[PDB]
Amino acid sequence: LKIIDFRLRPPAMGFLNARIYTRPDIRNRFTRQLGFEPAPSAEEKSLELMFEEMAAAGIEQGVCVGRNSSVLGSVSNADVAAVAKAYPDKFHPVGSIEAATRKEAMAQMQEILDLGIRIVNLEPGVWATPMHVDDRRLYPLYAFCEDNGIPVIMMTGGNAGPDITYTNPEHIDRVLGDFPDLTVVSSHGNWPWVQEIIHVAFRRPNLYLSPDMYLYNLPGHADFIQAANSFLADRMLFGTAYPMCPLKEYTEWFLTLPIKPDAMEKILHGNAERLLAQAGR
Amino acid sequence: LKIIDFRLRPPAMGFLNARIYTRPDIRNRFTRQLGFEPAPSAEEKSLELMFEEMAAAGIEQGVCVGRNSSVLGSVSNADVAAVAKAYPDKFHPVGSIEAATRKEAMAQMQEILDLGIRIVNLEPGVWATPMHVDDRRLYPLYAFCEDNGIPVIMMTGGNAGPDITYTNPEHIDRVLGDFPDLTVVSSHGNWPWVQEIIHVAFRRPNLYLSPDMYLYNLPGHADFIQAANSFLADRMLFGTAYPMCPLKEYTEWFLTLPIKPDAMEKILHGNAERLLAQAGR
Amino acid sequence: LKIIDFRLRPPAMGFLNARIYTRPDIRNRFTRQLGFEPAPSAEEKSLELMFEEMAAAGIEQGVCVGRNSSVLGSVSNADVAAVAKAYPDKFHPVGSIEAATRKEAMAQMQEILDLGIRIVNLEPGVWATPMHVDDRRLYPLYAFCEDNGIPVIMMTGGNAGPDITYTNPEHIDRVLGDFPDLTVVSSHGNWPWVQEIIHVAFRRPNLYLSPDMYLYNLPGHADFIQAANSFLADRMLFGTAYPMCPLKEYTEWFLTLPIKPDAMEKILHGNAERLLAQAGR
Repeated sequence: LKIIDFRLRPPAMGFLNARIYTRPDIRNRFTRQLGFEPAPSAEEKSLELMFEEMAAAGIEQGVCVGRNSSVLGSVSNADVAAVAKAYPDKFHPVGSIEAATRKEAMAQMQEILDLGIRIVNLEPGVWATPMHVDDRRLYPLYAFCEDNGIPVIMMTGGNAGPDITYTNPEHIDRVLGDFPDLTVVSSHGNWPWVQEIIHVAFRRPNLYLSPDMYLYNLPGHADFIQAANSFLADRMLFGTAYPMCPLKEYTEWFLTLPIKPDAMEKILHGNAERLLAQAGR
Repeated sequence: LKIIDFRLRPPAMGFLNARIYTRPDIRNRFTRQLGFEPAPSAEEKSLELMFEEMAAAGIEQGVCVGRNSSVLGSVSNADVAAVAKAYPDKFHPVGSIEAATRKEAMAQMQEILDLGIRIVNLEPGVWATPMHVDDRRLYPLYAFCEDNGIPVIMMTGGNAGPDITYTNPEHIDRVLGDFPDLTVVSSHGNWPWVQEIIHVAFRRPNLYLSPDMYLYNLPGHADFIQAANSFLADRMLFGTAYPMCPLKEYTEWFLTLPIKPDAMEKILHGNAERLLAQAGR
Repeated sequence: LKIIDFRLRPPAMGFLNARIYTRPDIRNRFTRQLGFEPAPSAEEKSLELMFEEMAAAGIEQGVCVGRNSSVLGSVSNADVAAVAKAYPDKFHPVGSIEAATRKEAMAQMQEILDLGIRIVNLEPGVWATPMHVDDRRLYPLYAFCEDNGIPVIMMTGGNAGPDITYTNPEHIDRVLGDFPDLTVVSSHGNWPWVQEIIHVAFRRPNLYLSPDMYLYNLPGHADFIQAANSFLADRMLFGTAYPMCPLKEYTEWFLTLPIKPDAMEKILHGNAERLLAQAGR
């Protein structure tokens, strides 16, 4: 069974400078509140061990999302691209845009493209100056992405901003209605507003959902499964959010879920492959 | 079992002019995404066939809900009155309004009254000028309907407006708070905000819920059924939203639902008969 | 096995003046609508009968939340204090604040503490001038409470204000994020926004939930129980909202809920004991 993890941050090179690795104290309370044990690979910061766990889980590849902050938290687009160039058979790079002016944003897009990266990630709720995903300032970016067939990963669930308004489902819904041909992946699946986001995905045929860590024993779990077994078969994406969840435990739990066999295949790898193939252009 | 369907738009007269019938390609996509096959009578645009399916489903009467929408189609109130008077044993007419100003709204309300029609439907999120149901401009209309004991159907679930803010339960809650003696039916049951609408109904004793098609295999199903088995027994309405759902298949599915038998009877006919009594004044 | 009821308004003293006892007919709609019969001690307003029902239910103590409303009636802080000192093995007093001005609040907080009360309750949605719990004007109050280790109870669930925006989880989520070491108990558990408030409790470690009456056969019931059995075992508080619910029927139902024993004892008494220890300093 082929598995592609849509949120997987390796303990490798520039990623060891991220908060998920420099502050394991914070990451571990989160992993533990979810009901899991910290992966040994993440505890030890061992890429070697991570590869072993990937293998034992059945995960062939990963989608590596950074943070292009330029601050201490950062893992630059250059560094995500170095990781992918070092294990090209294992990690797909995603470029993140983190920008004050629209000129900076397009200078960063220029660099992302030149690095051979083709999927962009936006997390505007965690920027130095936070904004909502439907902020007027982000609209030139979406127009560019839509006109160029570029898929956009946007953080609209979990701790997507300084407070819960940053996951309110009105913000992504505005964006999808105003860019009806733009491919959007909501990372964390817009959790916890699951009732609402199922309706959004129902209405907005371009929206993919990746609940990741938040599918595990939390509100909305039933709703996601129910939708995966109907209209959302082709628009849901397996993901662990590793290192937040351990690879082996999470994947082997996901594999027992009451999802119909052809939808399982799409959620595990087919939907991702389709996304990646669209990006490649 | 007597059964009154609270949302039916038969393939007759003006109703054939609405996008529900003029774009069956769009409608049938929605019907199949929900998990149904299109009604043959709707495919054929045939009243004969519609009556036969109604009889085969065990549905005695239908509430013919007007629509006036500059995008979605317009069916005149004169036609809604004419369909009902041609089949007075089968059909209860509901008039609709599309207005940009309060006087435009009151003139249309008066036309509707003059035609013999005693209930009004409002779908302001799909008007020429889209508005929230708690728009200031609707308030003098609500005061009139409250003062005269006129029940009001309002669309505040599903695709009620350009984006998901037009289903946010804050809008219908304000109305009920400002017009505490007004009978309101929420068409589509304010879906997807299903945890919240049950609270609105708990608090506001004159709110009725008719989730219709959005009951089927979607989030909130369990919440609706639980309330139906409790305080909402008196205030939920069976409706199919035909031609979005086939009469026969929807009704048979509905009749297998775990809803206590005394509640099932009120929901299938008792609750609507009390509403139609009230509109009888 | 010891039960501490986190919300119990006994039929004595000043409490006899609240709208929960002066309007039995409103109360009783909420009670029967939930599915209970009114407690015989509430009907008669007999304290001695309440003590009988309390012991029959197994409840050892109750937290007496005073109301300082012009919308829901009044029991002054002196009265709450008098109930507790007349029944010191049975009642824990909670002080409430209703004020326009910062200086008015600070003087009420001074009297609360002079009366020997160590917990404060805030229900600003029901003041003569309703405000949200994150209104700028409450921030000085929260700052004092956080610096002084005083636990704050705030009503952010149920009929918390004029309309459902007064329970939107964005409001308590701001207060918890701006006062990360303030102990907050959400009375009514911010129902109906149960998917949302679970994420909020997940994210904000100082939040305690007390859904009380709203845990009964209503949406979010399973979201609450699921979190009680995991990360919220230490942060959930049993309570009946007596006289809104009968003590014996509610407690018997509650005791049979699928909650593991170590989590069950915390929710029944251990968490409330910890809060009371905190308030005792």
